[PDB]
Amino acid sequence: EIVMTQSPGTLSLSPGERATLSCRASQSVPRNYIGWFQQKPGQAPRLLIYGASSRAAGFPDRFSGSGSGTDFTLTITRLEPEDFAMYYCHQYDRLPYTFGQGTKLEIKRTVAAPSVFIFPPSDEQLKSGTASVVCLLNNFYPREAKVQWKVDNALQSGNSQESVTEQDSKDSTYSLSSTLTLSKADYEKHKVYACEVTHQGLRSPVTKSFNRGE
Amino acid sequence: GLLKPSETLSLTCAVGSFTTTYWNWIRQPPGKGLEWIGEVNYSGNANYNPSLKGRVAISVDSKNQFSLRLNSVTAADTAIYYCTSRIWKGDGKGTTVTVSSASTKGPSVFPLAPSSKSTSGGTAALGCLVKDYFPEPVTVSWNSGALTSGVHTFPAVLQSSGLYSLSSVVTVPSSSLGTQTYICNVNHKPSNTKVDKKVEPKS
Repeated sequence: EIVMTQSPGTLSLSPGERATLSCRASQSVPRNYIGWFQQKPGQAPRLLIYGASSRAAGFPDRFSGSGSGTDFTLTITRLEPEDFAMYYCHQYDRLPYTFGQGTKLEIKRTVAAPSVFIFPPSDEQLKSGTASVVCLLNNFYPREAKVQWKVDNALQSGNSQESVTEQDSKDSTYSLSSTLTLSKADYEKHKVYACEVTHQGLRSPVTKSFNRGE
Repeated sequence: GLLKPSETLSLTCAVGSFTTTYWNWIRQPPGKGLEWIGEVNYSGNANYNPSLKGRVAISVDSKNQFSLRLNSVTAADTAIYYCTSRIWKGDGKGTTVTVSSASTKGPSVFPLAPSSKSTSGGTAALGCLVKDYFPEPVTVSWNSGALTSGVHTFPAVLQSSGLYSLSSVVTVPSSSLGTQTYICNVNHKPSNTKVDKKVEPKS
């Protein structure tokens, strides 16, 4: 089939600037059957471009597509706040039809280190036989951040789950929540619970911890 | 809407130049990219995606409609399904489909509070852990909607048990943990579960 690689994958710009998104096909696309979709969080994908160059109804002339063969491009001139979103390229020329992995167009801002907080499990939950330990990474940029759970200095793996908020509309930052899940027995069998955070805005990793039973 | 594994997914969309019209089905799994399922002309000639090794069946029927039939469904088939036409493509909306061996269950709401007392002057974080519920749609506010600034309600995660878990937090100034009360407002309509949870730290 025809795989499609989009670049940059994550594009960080500011309103007023010019955005250039690239879509490369492994083999040529003869009839230029290339489409571009725009998608905002929680919404359905809106068709932006069809036939590689034709603009769909509902979109201003700031959006334009071009290219042929194996190279295609979406250009957004004079960026507006409602332009920042996920963008997918699509080929419907040769079966099977495929999709690009997508490019995230986000608002660029200055680097901000996360504020880290740790929350022990509640006695309420501990009464049920399960313990959830939560680590909060508040208001950071860029989105890339790493969380390492340690229980009595033992690195935890495969027993935690993360989720990240969408880019904040006010300060353009991200927030992350991580949950370490243990049985009550295992939880009571240990003392020091630590969340260690690494981020490019941090001079050194930030560790927030607590002792079970204080 | 929702159905159990090993069951049959069946959808239908309404319906121009039929001889040159192609009908396509696509889907998007939660937090993932777009995926093409199948295409069909008016005669009935069929093309599908190799990943779906024949479990997919698309035909156009008399009634002005065309259908999608996915056989032997799995949790991996949980997605939002869209149907489009093509001459130039185009048809929002869509149909949310959740495949799970779980039952409808209201969430438990636990407090998220620091182990130790908060230092005055700085910022304190607090919240609610909305754990073990199904299906997805749960909503959270704070102080009946009076508190919105600094609130971060995170996307739910799907646990190995098949139940969802969500965290909602807020950061407040520390010199108000004794003058202001904080209550998370949790509503899970599928189970008719409303919970009011007051979270209180020291100081």
